[PDB]
Amino acid sequence: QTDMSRKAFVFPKESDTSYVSLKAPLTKPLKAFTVCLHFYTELSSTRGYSIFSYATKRQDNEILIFWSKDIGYSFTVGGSEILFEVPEVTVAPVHICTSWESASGIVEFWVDGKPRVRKSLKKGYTVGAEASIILGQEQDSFGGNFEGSQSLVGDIGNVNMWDFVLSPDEINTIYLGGPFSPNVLNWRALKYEVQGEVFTKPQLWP
Amino acid sequence: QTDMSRKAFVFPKESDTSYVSLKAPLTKPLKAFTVCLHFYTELSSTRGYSIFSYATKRQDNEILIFWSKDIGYSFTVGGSEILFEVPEVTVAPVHICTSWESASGIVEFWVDGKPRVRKSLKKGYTVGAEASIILGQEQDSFGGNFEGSQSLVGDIGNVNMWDFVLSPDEINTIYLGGPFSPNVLNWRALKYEVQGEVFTKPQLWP
Amino acid sequence: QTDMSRKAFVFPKESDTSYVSLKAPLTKPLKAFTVCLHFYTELSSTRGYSIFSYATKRQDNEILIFWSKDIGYSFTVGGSEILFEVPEVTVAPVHICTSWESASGIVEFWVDGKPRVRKSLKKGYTVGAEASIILGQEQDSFGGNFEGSQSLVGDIGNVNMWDFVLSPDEINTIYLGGPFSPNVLNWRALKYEVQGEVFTKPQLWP
Amino acid sequence: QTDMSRKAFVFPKESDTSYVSLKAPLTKPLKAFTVCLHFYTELSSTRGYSIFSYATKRQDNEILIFWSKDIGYSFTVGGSEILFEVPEVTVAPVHICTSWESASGIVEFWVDGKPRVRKSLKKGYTVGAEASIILGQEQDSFGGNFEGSQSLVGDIGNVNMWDFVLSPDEINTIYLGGPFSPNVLNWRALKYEVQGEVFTKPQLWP
Amino acid sequence: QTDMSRKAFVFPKESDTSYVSLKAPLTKPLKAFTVCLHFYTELSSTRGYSIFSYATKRQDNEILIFWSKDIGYSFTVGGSEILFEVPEVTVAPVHICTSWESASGIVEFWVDGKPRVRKSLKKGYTVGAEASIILGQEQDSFGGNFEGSQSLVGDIGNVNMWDFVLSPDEINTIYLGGPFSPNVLNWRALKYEVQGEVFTKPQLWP
Amino acid sequence: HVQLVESGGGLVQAGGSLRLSCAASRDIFSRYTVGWYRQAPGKQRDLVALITNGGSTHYVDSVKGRFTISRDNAKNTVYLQMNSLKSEDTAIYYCNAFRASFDRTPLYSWGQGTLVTVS
Amino acid sequence: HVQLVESGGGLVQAGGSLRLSCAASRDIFSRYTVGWYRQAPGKQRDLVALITNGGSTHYVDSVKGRFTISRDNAKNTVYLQMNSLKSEDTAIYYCNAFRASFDRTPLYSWGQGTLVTVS
Amino acid sequence: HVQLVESGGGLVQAGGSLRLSCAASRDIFSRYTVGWYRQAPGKQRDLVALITNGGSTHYVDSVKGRFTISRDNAKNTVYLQMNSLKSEDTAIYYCNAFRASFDRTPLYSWGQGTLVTVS
Amino acid sequence: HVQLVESGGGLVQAGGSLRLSCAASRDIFSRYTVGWYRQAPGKQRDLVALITNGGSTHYVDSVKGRFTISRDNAKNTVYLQMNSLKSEDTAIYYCNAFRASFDRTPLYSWGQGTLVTVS
Amino acid sequence: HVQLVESGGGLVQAGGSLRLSCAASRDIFSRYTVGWYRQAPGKQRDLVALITNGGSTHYVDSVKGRFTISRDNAKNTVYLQMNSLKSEDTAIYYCNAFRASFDRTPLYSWGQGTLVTVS
Repeated sequence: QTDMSRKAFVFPKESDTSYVSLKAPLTKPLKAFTVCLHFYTELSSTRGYSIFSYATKRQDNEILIFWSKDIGYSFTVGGSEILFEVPEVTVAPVHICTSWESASGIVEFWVDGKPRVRKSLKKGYTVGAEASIILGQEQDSFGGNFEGSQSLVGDIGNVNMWDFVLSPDEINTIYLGGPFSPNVLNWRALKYEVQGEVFTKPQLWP
Repeated sequence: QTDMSRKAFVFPKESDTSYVSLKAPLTKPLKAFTVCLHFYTELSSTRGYSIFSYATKRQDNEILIFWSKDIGYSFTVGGSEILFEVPEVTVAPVHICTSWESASGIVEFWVDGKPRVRKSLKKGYTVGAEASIILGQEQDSFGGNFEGSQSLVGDIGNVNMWDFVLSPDEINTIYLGGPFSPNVLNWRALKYEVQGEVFTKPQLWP
Repeated sequence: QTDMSRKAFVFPKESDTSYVSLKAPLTKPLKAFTVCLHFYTELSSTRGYSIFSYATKRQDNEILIFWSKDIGYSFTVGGSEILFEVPEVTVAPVHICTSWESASGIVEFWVDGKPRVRKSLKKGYTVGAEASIILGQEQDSFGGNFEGSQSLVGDIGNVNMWDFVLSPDEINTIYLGGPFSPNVLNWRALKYEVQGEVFTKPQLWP
Repeated sequence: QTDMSRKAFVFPKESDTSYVSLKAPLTKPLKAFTVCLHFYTELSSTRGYSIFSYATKRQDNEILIFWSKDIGYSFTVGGSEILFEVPEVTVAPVHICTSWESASGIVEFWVDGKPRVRKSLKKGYTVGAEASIILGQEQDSFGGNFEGSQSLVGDIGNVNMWDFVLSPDEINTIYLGGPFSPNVLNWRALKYEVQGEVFTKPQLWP
Repeated sequence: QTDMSRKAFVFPKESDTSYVSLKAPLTKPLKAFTVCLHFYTELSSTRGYSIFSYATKRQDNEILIFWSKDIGYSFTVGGSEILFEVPEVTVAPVHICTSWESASGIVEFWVDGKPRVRKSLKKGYTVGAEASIILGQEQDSFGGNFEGSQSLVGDIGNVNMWDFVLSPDEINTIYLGGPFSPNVLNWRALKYEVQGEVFTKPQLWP
Repeated sequence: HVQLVESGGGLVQAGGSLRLSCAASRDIFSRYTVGWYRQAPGKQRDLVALITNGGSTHYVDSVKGRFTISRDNAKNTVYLQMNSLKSEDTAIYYCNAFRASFDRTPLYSWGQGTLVTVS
Repeated sequence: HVQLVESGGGLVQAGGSLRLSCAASRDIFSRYTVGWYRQAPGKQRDLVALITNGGSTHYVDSVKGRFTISRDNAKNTVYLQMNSLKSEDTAIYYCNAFRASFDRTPLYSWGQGTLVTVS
Repeated sequence: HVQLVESGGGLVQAGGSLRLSCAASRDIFSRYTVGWYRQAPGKQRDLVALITNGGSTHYVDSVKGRFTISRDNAKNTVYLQMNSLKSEDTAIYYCNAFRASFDRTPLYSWGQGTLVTVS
Repeated sequence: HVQLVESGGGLVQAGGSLRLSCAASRDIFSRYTVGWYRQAPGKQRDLVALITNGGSTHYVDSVKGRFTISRDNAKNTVYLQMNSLKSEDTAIYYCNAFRASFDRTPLYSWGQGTLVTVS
Repeated sequence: HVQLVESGGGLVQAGGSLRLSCAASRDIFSRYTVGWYRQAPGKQRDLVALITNGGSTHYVDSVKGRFTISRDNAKNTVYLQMNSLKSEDTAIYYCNAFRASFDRTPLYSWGQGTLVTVS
């Protein structure tokens, strides 16, 4: 249990080994959640990458934010997947926030502090509590089957998970860096382990 | 009668069922009005959508703001229709305000807080008091004949209707979120009912 | 004599009838002047329009600001005419200010609060005191011979005329909306009459 | 000796007659100098123009800032010439500042308050004290041989000359309009005479 | 030992002679470092240039920031080299900061105060303490073998070297010009000698 | 029975002007947002331009400024002035009347069109 | 056994509309992010468009607005409405089903495609 | 009787310079905003450039910098210097005189033009 | 003696994928910033792409996303995956090894190249 | 008598490098802002590039980065390195010497030029 505030996970090599298994006390399968994270990578104009990965023994990509190469942010829940069109991707750190829910399938994918229009996904679906959250790898199994092409080779931090859809003002505040209580997983109270050549050093973004 | 401030209607699926019938105490056929609403959707670059719909037993689109696909905002009054050219539509929430009047046919279509040049429409025409205001559907009848292609699949809120053309400073204030008295229909004092898969949750836009 | 502050002339139809004859107490033929006006129209990308018209029994376009279609603002004095290149015309209200003089033929055509480079025009020429100032029509005679194609179909206001070239700081202030004394014609102390379908209602621009 | 603060020289016609001979008390041939001037013209997209001219009985363009048509600002010292690439020239007043020196040949050509990278010119060269500084004409002799094509047809002011290279903060201040002591020639303490149709009236730029 | 604050090294000619050997008290081979420098040149659109050079008796480009012509900033450590893509290079002074380290090979190449995504380089490598740091020349040996084509012909300053990777807030502060302690080499406490036609005069950038 | 009038066509040298007519039986175009389509040979049934019921009009980028469509409510004879007719413009122009502005694709009443030859 | 249904093709005059079908054995497309590729003669196996499992869709710049791909989860018959078919569009369209949206290149199950002739 | 002088034309190798003349009977061009049109073969009567009564001038994007039109009020002989004449420029240039700057389309007095051959 | 391996070429239908090999004697590419040049017939010795010693890579605008060059330090066999091979790509690709990234023009060791035919 | 040296030309495969010479009698180019013009067949006398007296240089958009002109003040032999010579570049290059940078059009002393063939 380490506080990662003002620090980010160093992802500098494309590989199937670089990753970080983020532990979470989550026990009840999530009927609603929100992952916020400030990441930064220049692979946006070279290939896609797993921005954030969440697996289950049933679903390898139970919750996964990925850079659809040449199309923006593909966010997936429970295998099913939706896509947020990024008209132009800039070389600059970006703070994403996706807020899928299991009733209305609603996803407030706040990007760089700005909102992406809510779109249905996996409506009335329960996210498996047991998870092998990982970064840098689109896991095709529970923390396994990693691919460099699908890997993040930049850096990422502020990874916070809530069991509830944060209010838009709350998401704004997460962007502003104010306090929060990410019950499911919290960057400032983050339990995790590192595998491969992933380091960890002070986050670039403000 | 529910206050929808800081909340928006969740429109996440293209369908002819998703809609919200907004009740209004309006009794005298409107010789002048103004609808302001902050909506957000990415269909702007995929197809058109009914941003706001207002029907009568005589006219199905008695008052209707729609996204003319590849041409901006088509605003219609009493069947007749005018079009505001949007040179480029950005993925971002926008606050529209149209102000048709029955004497000069004038329409101050304030968009994103900025004005669209006044243009005549339906001059000397009375808007039917009885209405089946709906969102997400270009109704070809009184609250009926909905089409997914003509449907809004984003979200919308701050839907306020006045029986008078608000002063431009007043419209600015509506954009700023200050207080107002939308006699005809008021988001903060909104009477309505929901049909289809439309949810309602905290509005994304500031 | 009506104060038009916070109000603009409603020009919503292309026609040879819509116009407003603005009276002026001007008696001495103007050896120097400055007209400032905040107008707004989207015909910039459809055709030209008479932004401001000033006729004499000798010259139909004694002083006339017009939208040269696809080239910006053609400003004319005493029949002779000069042209300010607008590289790109935006859909947004603009505050123009032209300052022709009868000694150096100088014209400070301040646009949207920014200056257009001084250029000679009609040097050593006297503008006829008697005038049939009109808006919405390029008059080919003294308040006559109007053409829809040459007509303004947006709206315009803050029309102020001075008998002297205002200092650039003064022009800035006119843009800021501060006080001024437009002796020749003053929007806040405007004498005029309306013909055609021109209305008058609160100005859109700030 | 007139103070030209808040005033600019009216250059409204292309001609070989319009010019202004600016006197200067300079007596020692300048081993270092800096000319700052806020000018404005739209010939940038029609042809080149003499932004500032400085002649000697030996060199006609002893010091000359000129608009290289389609390439930006050609600045010349002692006949030799260097060129600052303007990627795009905007219709807007610009404040130039060039700072050639006779030891390192260095030229801090501050433009619009921003710097142009120092580049050598005429290294170890003395600028003739006697001068026939003129504006609006690329003089091919000592105040003679003017050409309309090489002439400035906009306006210019704040023309200040120092015998030393001003510190970059000093140049910033000149842009800000603060006080200064242009020993060689000073707009606020300017000795000059006017020939041709050049007028002089309040400067457009702030 | 001279303080170069508010001063920059004048690089005005392309040549193999213009350079500045910057002394450094560095004695232990650097396992981690950070060079920050505010430079400015317009060769970005004509050819590449050695922004900063650091040689060793074993490696000629032990640490070298260079303008990859048409591709941005090539930063090299210990011979090995990585490249930061500059989508568009503007004519304007830029403050670069690269932060290679010998454990994670991490490089926080802060540019113009903004970060470039960390990327591995020379992992687990020691930078030779003995150095012949030079500017304006991609040295193919220890302070020798200079090439004009690979030379910087603009100007550069604020050259500071630290033996540790500065925190991102620290790098921001270096951009802001606040105080710092560049142990390895410090612009404000800079020991150096100049060869060729390099001058030194007040830095253009703020 | 609608029989959108298709006339005001013919041969014109390139970049000229030609007035295309669009008359409507009864007053139908009042509710229709009428539009000109260019069915050029080997080309699509693409709309050269369109005009709203109120009077506002739009022209496709390829026709920006090229033509001007206006609503002649006096006789339902919406007029289209073609200026600067480039060769591409050479085509048969179908003046159709769909009902509202959003639904460009629907056409309902169909006519015969008017030829245009840009020489 | 997957045998992506390739039908709804044929000859259409340029800029028309044609409904391409994409039926799936069982419910497979539920997990697949299915996509239409244009294997035009002498051309590549490039994706004209694609649609995510959730329902969101993307169309390549060359096809922006040209077509609309929707997921028919009722029978796995994802539909593709082609509008304004320009000549380039003339090609054989391979309706393939890869699994997730990021991995466009993989195709797994392969079909036969449907011809399209823009006249 | 107006008879706009059309002279200063001929054959010039591409990218050269040629001075086109535009003389006016009496002083008419004083009130006219005179303009050069390029009536290239198979092409339109499009204005290469124009100049206002006061003296300001505009040149179409295709001619930006290519030519420079100036008003010779001494004899009504407005001059047009053509520089960098590309092949497209090859055409007959009609120097016409309409009255004000907004009304480009009207021409009133018509002339004969001057040939231009860019080789 | 350097003899940059030029292999992994051949015939591929347009928009396909092909793996070009670039093996180095000893470990030379470690210091070289190796790059792929397209010496298309009648075309230049232009670099399709390049990769830095550290691992970062760049691809020319014409090849943006088209191909992906990676450094195979295991055997000096830097690999180049070509995807979406358009016809232009058809050429002989010279895999050369210059020393640093700034000096693209120098090549030092020269090889033989590998053919590529985009059909 | 000026006789701008025109040499360093010939045949080069496209995208290659060739050094064009520009020697001046006496020291004339010191005051001249010398410039390379491309008088391609059927093309104009357009300047490929130019260099100021001080040393600064500009290259036309079509030649951006393509070539590099430098002033050889040692013998008045201003040099022009042509890199990446595309076919368009194939032309006769006239190395002329006008006096100042603003007056590109004037040429004063004229030479003979050097051929360039991009194969």
